[PDB]
Amino acid sequence: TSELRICRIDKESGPCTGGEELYLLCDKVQKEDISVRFSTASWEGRGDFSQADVHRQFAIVFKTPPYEDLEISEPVTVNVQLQRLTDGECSEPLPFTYLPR
Amino acid sequence: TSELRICRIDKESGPCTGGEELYLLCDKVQKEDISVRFSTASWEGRGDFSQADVHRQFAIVFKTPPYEDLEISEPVTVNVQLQRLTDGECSEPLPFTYLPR
Repeated sequence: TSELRICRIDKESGPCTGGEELYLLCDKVQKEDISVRFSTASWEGRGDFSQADVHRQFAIVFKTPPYEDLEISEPVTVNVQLQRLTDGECSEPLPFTYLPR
Repeated sequence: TSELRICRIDKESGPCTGGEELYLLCDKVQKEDISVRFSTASWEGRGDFSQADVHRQFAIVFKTPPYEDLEISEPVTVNVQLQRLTDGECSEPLPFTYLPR
């Protein structure tokens, strides 16, 4: 009920030793009333996090634009950043590298 | 200004041919006033997405609990899901596999 839904998890595997920090996207949840359950029919484990570790982030889904040179033989890491249409204000850049076919 | 900030991008590389669907987490943005800029000092490209492709997701950061058996020799993909403390209501499970040291 109240629809608990996990949209995604950054990783899909990790050391069985645990302790690996991850993050998951999901629908609305009560930070003062929510936990992450790792489990099997016979075992159960809980992800470790505080209320502060629960954020209300915005997310954008989009397809990457093709690169100017499709014949690059070397990886080319360019910049990616948010830009406001109205004033052309940008955010700090983040990297993303293009690979050759 | 108005602090445009990209928190993360699911991938950090992809084909130079583009067209690869990705997603980025970021602070508040005006879906009717925002764009993604791919660039270099001499080139500029724009991520393709509609207003609908802009979501207001919640995200949880946490460390994975260690697995019951640290001596597993085979990968063990268990279940991960949200669980409400109060009523123990769970969300659909999503997989995550543990690997051996």
